[PDB]
Amino acid sequence: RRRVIGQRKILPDPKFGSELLAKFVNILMVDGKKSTAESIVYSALETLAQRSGKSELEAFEVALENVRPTVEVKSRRVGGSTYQVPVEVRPVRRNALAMRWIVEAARKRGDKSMALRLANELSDAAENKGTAVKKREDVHRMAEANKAFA
Amino acid sequence: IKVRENEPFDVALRRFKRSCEKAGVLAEVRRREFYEKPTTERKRAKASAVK
Amino acid sequence: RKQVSDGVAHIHASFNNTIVTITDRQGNALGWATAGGSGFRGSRKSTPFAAQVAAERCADAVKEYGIKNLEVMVKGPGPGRESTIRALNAAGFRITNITDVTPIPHNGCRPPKKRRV
RNA sequence: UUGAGCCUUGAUGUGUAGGAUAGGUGGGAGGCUUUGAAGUGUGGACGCCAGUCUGCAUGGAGCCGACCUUGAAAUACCACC
RNA sequence: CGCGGGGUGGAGCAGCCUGGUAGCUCGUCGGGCUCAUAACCCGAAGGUCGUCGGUUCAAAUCCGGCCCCCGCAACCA
RNA sequence: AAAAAUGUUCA
RNA sequence: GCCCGGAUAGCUCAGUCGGUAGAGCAGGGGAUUGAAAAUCCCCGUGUCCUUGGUUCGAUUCCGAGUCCGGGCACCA
RNA sequence: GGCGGCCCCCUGGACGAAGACUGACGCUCAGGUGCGAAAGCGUGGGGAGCAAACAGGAUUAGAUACCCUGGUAGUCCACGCCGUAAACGAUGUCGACUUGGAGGUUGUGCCCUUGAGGCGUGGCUUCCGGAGCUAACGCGUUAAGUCGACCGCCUGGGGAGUACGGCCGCAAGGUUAAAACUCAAAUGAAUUGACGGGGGCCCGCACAAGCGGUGGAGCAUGUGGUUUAAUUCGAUGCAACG
Repeated sequence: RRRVIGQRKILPDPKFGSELLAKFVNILMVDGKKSTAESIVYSALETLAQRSGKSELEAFEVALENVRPTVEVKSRRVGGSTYQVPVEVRPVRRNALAMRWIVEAARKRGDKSMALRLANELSDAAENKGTAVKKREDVHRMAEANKAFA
Repeated sequence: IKVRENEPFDVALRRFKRSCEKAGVLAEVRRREFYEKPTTERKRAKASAVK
Repeated sequence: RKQVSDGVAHIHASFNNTIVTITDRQGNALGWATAGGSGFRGSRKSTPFAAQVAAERCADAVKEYGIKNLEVMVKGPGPGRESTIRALNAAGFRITNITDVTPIPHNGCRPPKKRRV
């Protein structure tokens, strides 16, 4: 526009010490409310803990920062001729976007509870059952093979 | 035009070929002719030298 | 096999295609490629990007003689002009050209009347 | 210049597994054929590129097949397809 | 008259050689877009299949009965 | 620099 | 009536000296969507016509059977 | 009007420079005569590319088009004809005069030539602009300024540069050139606003980027239509329809 517009910073999850975990409650926000959201977060977190005595946090991180978005098509003027310009994506916004997606992917896997979903779902890191693998085959398919420029 | 150079570079930046020299295209005498208004541009450039 | 060692490089960078051709010191055809064979749509087949890929597809076949040097002869306006160069340099082959041949006429025949649009 | 029928002299031989030189049957199992040392190292061959195939120098000293490995059998080697 | 072609949603046309199932294109119809509308956009409906009966489990469909319609000829002296 | 009409009479 | 060639996924067609039955296309399903599309993906279905035998797998090497197509006898 | 490679041959004009000569011998000009871009037409050749025409493909509702693929005559050459153009400086010709400024081009006189140069003076030619002229836009010493001589044409629009006829033309047509009837304007220039698929320039949930809705269903409620003795009345794109 003419100003970069954001808003206030949300607080890191205070009983596991982690901002990512708190931004994923927000993703699951139900009735407008964080409360009934945090339950299920924590329920499925434990599911993952049982199968994974080590960090079960690096099966979110790997999966989604393998996926590196880059494509859209715009246009701008250059030397008095406009040209249809392809535009790259900046590495920060790649991150920001990617964290959301996996957790968005739940409530459609046709289970009973968000337990059985987010548990079985999140555990994978590169063999995903979540939207992360399913966007790979479109992002790199497109790019630099049907994209004439950076 | 000839804008050749040796090594991996052999052309000149489009931008500086828009400065105190100009270059962007080169197919004048290989595309269709016109005569009335291509010569007026230069006359308007006599009003580019008015100050 | 034939131990070419300097392969004359034809390219015609047409707005509708980009051809790459490794020709002899006699100018005889050996190997070739285009973006259209590399395969995209039908109109991604000239783009600068498409033109880098194409120079490299070509390059792979004729390795078995061994080439090490180039005589780049650019030809035709139309894009992927320097997209091909970078592929070439980056491929075991070296610029030794100093002046290209493009054909430009003193002018005979009439070009089309073309689109009023 | 160049096809096709034979030979003669050369080259791969992948049935379940075995990476392949287990086409398939019979012959067939320890030390000289004066060459078989092996290895080191030069050259050519192959997606059997692993494996072997195949040139020459030192070595006339002695290879090494039960391979590796799988399998029901195991690969030396001589008919031979 | 006689040979031969055809009567199908409303229209222009398929399915009828070969008996079970009515489709296609067009309009019509509702609702949009638009300031309003063509254009455009989306979703419906709609045929005793020209009639009168014949055989059958089965008839727009096959064969006959009329009714126009349309077409090819109406032979030489 | 990505196709595209049309507006009954009267202050 | 013989002599050749053929029969593979919905469609259309490969192709193994005997490790395994695959492609291209249309369709559907998805990222899709100038409405709708056109652009981009992903598979799927098998005596590989029916019989058998070789066999540790064979359209995969092959007799036969049935069905089909070229070429030839063109036969009261 | 118009006229681009190179060389040759044949041939015109223009301009400046010094003198030398002629002795008003001159200027313009109805009619008339010659020249005329391009297309066309007639005769005869030639055929590369382009391309009327023409044939397909595409877009669109429709596409005798814009778009794409081809493509014939024609364009080219030799000969002849027809004679028009927004044939434009939209400015008749000739002559004489009237501020200036900068550029451009081309002759020629001169200056320690003492410079690559410095200063004159002629011919032609753009750009600027003064007075003045102009309705304004502007034009402005190469005038639309200020004068003269001579010609052409004009006298509201439509009807109409059509008809009729003559003339010219091979034709196509050209040239000359009306009238009946019909209208209250037609016309030029400039001014303001609005709008432009006009340009430049800048923002907003305008969009993008996100999230949650609606259209589906049932029910609540308004509204229209329809119906009824009445369904009282008004609201109507945003800017009427709990």
